[PDB]
Amino acid sequence: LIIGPEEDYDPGNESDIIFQDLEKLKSHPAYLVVFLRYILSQADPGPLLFYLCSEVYQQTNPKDSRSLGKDIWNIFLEKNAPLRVKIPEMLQAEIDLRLRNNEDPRNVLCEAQEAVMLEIQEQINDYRSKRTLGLGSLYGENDLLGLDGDPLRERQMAEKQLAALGDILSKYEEDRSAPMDFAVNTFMSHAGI
Amino acid sequence: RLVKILLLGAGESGKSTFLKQMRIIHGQDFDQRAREEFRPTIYSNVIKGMRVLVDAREKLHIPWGDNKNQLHGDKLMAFDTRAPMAAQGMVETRVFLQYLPAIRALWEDSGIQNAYDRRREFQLGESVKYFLDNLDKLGVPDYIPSQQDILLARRPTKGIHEYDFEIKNVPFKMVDVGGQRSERKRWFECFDSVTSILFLVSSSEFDQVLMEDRQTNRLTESLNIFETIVNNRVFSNVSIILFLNKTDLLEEKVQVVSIKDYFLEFEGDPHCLRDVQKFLVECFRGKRRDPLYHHFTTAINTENIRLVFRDVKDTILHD
Ligand SMILES: Nc1nc2c(ncn2[C@@H]2O[C@H](COP(=O)(O)OP(=O)(O)O)[C@@H](O)[C@H]2O)c(=O)[nH]1
Ligand code: ALF
Ligand SMILES: [Mg+2]
Repeated sequence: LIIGPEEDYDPGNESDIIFQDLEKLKSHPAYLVVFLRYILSQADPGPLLFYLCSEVYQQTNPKDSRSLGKDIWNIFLEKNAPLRVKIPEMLQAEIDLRLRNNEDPRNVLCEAQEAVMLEIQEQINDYRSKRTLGLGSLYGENDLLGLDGDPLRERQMAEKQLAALGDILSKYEEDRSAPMDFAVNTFMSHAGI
Repeated sequence: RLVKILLLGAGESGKSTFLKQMRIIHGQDFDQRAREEFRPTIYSNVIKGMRVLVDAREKLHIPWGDNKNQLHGDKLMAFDTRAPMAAQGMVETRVFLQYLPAIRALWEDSGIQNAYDRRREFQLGESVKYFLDNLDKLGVPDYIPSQQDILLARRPTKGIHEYDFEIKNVPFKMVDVGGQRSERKRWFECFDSVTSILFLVSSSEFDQVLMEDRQTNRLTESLNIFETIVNNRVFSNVSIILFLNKTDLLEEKVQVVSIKDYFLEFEGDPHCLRDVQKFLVECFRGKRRDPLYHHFTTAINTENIRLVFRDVKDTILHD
């Protein structure tokens, strides 16, 4: 072993499990907002925002989502897309066709979401290390300190947290912050926030 | 209107030492009474420091330079570092004098010295050596720590601390914080109205591991912390200045340890200070993803900090 010259050091829970999995991170809006603050501040927002919007489209009726499918396309997949995400060329093309015939894109779209998962997981992993460095509070983790596992309890905190994202969303250009805001709220609202 | 400066960096990078320099160079300095308050800390640094050494000699199975020093080793290990005063890093003068003979004997022992040279295998600040090589002046009954002694004294920082001062009518507010992982949660409470960040890095920690988890290389930790700070869009408006501190220790170290043994990328003369410094600068510059100012410092040297801070001030005021 070997003793230390400073024995009064205290390292200072299971929020760890929630941050490592996207499925449950999506079910815990308060935690999702923390991660979004991370992404928006340190990384490429496209992948996650695209994934989240594509999620909403999946859980919506084929007759009530054409406009959302157009927004998703123009914001993330289109050539001049402000938040362009990179997905396999075959995938890009097939989603392009389906929409140009008003078919059911959800299937290839789901494949596009899966392809973006790789980068998202890397970002999820990058954030876990920020947590290990003890820099969690840098992205709002302090707003989680005092959260019992209650669905309604958390949704309230999702607001206020989300109501304060404009702070980061401002450091962006109007042409990038606008679509981001669209995407962010598109998923949050579908999460009852 | 106020120039607010935040001091960040992993544990033991030299933040508080920089803080003290600001007080010596631009503030009221440290009068004798103020310096006397460091005596307890200094005596504690030495007793606890020597205790780590004998514990290290033993566990690393390093031979005694002389077996008779075993009894002195026993006296020191029996010192309760968990008692009240010792717990808060303090030791009375009368108690310090009781351990002096034994400490002086142990410091002369080659096993103890060998253990010191292998300090990267455990946790120990290099200033304990400075005080052990000055046992003579610490032992006199009327001892008053010098300004230099004060800068070398080790006082772990917990929480946030502010120090205001002025330089030619410009008001300065410098914020100091702890750097261990557990203390970084308090870094977010000060980022408000911050004009500039001074990021300190111990340029000689490349062969050491963290106190937090005796496994992660220290320079790696510094690099990662820096990477999250410099790439955070929230800080695009803030002036980040990098301080590769402990230049004096790096200079000595490159003569006996090679950075190549810890960081493959290094291709140059590992015995060359200039090449190691260039390599380190490269490592930090390379972390920015998108004007990165840097200085090689020795926080314990007042003249060095005086000229370095002049450059910092000019940079910040013009940005
Ligand atoms: N030789 C040397 N010692 C230093 C330097 N900077 C700080 N120290 C010593 O390093 C130890 C830790 O520094 P401190 O300023 O307390 O670290 P902090 O934890 O970042 O606040 C102290 O004993 C300081 O005297 C330097 O540039 N050279
Ligand atoms: F090691 Al510290 F403040 F970071 F005492
Ligand atoms: Mg400190």
